[PDB]
Amino acid sequence: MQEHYQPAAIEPAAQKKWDDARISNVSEDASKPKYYCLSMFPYPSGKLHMGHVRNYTIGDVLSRFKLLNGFNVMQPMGWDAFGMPAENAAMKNNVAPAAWTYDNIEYMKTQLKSLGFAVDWEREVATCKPEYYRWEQWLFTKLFEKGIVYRKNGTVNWDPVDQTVLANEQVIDGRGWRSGALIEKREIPMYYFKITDYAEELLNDLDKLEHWPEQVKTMQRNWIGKSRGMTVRFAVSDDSKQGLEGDYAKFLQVYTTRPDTLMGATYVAVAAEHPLATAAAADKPELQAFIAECKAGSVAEADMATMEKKGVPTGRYVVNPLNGDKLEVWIANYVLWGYGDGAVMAVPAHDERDFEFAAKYNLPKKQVIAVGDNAFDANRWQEWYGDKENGVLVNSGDLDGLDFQTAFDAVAAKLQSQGAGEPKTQYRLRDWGISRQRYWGCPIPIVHCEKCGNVPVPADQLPVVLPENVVPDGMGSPLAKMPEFYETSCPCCGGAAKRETDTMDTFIESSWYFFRYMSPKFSDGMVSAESAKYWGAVDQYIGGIEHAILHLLYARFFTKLMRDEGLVNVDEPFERLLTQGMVVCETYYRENDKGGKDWINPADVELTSAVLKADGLPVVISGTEKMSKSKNNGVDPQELINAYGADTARLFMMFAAPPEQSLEWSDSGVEGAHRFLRRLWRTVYEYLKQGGAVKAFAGNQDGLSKELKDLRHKLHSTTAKVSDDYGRRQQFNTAIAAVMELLNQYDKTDTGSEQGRAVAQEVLEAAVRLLWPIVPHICETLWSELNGAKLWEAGWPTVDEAALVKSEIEVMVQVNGKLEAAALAN
Ligand SMILES: CC(C)C[C@H](N)C(=O)NS(=O)(=O)OC[C@H]1O[C@@H](CCn2nnc(-c3ccccc3)n2)[C@H](O)[C@@H]1O
Ligand SMILES: [Mg+2]
Ligand SMILES: [Zn+2]
Repeated sequence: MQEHYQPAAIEPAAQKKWDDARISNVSEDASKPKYYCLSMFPYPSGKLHMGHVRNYTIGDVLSRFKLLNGFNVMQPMGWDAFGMPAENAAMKNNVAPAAWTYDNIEYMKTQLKSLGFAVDWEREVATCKPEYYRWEQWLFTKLFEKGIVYRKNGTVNWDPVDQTVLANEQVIDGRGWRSGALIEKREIPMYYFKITDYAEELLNDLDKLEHWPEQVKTMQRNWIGKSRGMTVRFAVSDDSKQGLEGDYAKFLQVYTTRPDTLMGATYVAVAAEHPLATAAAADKPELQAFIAECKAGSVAEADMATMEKKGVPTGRYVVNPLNGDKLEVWIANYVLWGYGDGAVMAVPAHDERDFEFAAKYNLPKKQVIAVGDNAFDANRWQEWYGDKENGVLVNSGDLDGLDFQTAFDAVAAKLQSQGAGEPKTQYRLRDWGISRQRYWGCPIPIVHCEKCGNVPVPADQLPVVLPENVVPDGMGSPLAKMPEFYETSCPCCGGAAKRETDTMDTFIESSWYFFRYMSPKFSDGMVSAESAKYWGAVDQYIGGIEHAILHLLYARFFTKLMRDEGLVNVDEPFERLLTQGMVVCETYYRENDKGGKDWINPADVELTSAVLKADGLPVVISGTEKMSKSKNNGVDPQELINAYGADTARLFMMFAAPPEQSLEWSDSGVEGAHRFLRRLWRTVYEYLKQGGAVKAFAGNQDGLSKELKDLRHKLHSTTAKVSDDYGRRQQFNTAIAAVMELLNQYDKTDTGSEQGRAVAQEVLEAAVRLLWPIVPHICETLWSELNGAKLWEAGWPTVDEAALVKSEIEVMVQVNGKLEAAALAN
């Protein structure tokens, strides 16, 4: 055994040892209990980042821990390969997106393997291969004929200079983020998943996820946004019917979740596209300008509640069906056409948004709820204004004194008797638009025929292969300019036809890849019935918080779709969910000629102040934030691996912070991780240099010295703490510190005697197995010097209960014939 720890010597050897043994190449074996640990598969962007290493080390810690506990562990990895990055790099470098993608996949795969992740590489998938995306095309056609996928006109943001569609997030003050040109609102046909048909299922099944963080479930419930409210129809006043036709000339219909406050409505608001807005704006230019600005907006959903709420009066009036109050109709920008009736009522006294809106325009506020003897101030919002649990109605005629639920039913009774309303359930959830005007994506398996219509491609003809011999030029979507691709014959009548040229939302590939891992070479379905029955669902899912809403919802949606098709047997894809924190780093900048700042990468800086590691001039040390190319502060994990080895990288990330907490890059912290790995190496080397390995202590410890009994107690309490940290709390930093405390007590214990050597062997054999999930290379190597058995067959260390019992000293007491501090307690 070499005296000094050298990762480059031992890390490749241990990896070949694991690969030769095929410990991570698992099958559907009915003898061993299964464990499916999955980390969110990455985009092949080019090279691993520090967040990748943290995500996939966490998965490897939990996977190796369950492996040592005798589980049949599947930890698969693949490549979420489609998307815009390969298209931009194609436009920048004059390379095909597929070639750029497959080169990145190969390099990053090398990086993942060099980190020693226990991964079943025989189950690797790449979502840009026809062998993969043919099966989401298949599900597309199957759901298309059922109507779960449907085609409909929708509005997109067209950039006329970049000749491409932009999402709301890419529109800055009505202009494209890169082109700077005014974007145009265009109505084009697109395809949608009818996800609202599954809204109640997706909402209620969240209750089954006892091992999900409550914030993720709460974020999903809010996104679905189920409400049990009331449709209410306000009759249009006789003086306000000019320009209206149909039911819009008769009444204004609204949806409210607070029909108990209907007696407090002081005005109503309609969307810009509402017929009342159109009729009132017919001769009022300010209204036309207000309507035009609302239509031209591109507020993203994450920013919808933070935009300033503005409105204009219409001069039109409607009648409250309960009290007869005549309320003026306003056009408001927060009322969205397509949500409900595109019209709301406003109760400023008990809805905070209505309170600020009314305070802005000096609109009336009528208190109709009371909570105890609290004072109501019309000029200052108080939180109890919106209380639904502990309020009684006031100023509401015969509704006074009622609570929320009894007033709800009474108002429903009054409105239904008049025919002016009825209870109604609504959802904020919109249908899922999957059409993308992009090239590097899964082709939509639809053929357009002027005789047969939009026709799904038959199953025999799938996949619709995306041609990889393409270099996008930025003058529109390439597929739309490739007659060799879209010109085809109709599969129904054989006539002249054209393929769909839009590609799928790349969220689709990541909505079912966890099932494909179960049988990634199955050629007769999305996933084989045998593999799905065995692996069931994912036991542990690890990923970033940025996917807590859309990705998880889409994955749960696809799981229920595939279940209804009879392909899988589970209602939920992910049992346990672990969301790991971001990785932050210091930033460095230099002031600019033009009054700006030039951000410098940390690796090109040396501390002392701070100066460049190649030049000699000083730079400015700035704030710490998430590693990104924005402020040029991304630390390359490859340089960390090259400088210290994979175990140091894995150890630092697990020790620096709990997995959910933000991890700050620390040069001294990395050195501390490497120094501990050297200490662990020296501890084993020095132990073996003083007499070699012996049989580890086991059995009755009566007769052991007090010092060695205390070391066994610390040992088996460390094992219990570490097991509870890996399995239950999932806090790996405290598990490392516990092993460090065990090594500290070992260092202070004399283990020179025959029984001392036996206890020392027991300590080190457990310590290397307790740390094997975190730093497997050095633990695999150190274990082989201590014991001949295979580490993974020796299994996770067991807790000796007898090592935790303390020896009593039952003594008798007598005063005047019928430890001295214990008798003082007596
Ligand atoms: C399941 C699907 C939807 C996952 C999807 N393919 C994805 O997010 N793929 S991904 O590759 O973006 O991330 C995969 C997982 O790794 C963690 C950290 C990733 N990361 N850290 N830093 C960086 C980075 C920073 C600057 C520039 C470039 C990269 N990216 C994420 O939270 C995910 O859980
Ligand atoms: Mg359960
Ligand atoms: Zn046809």
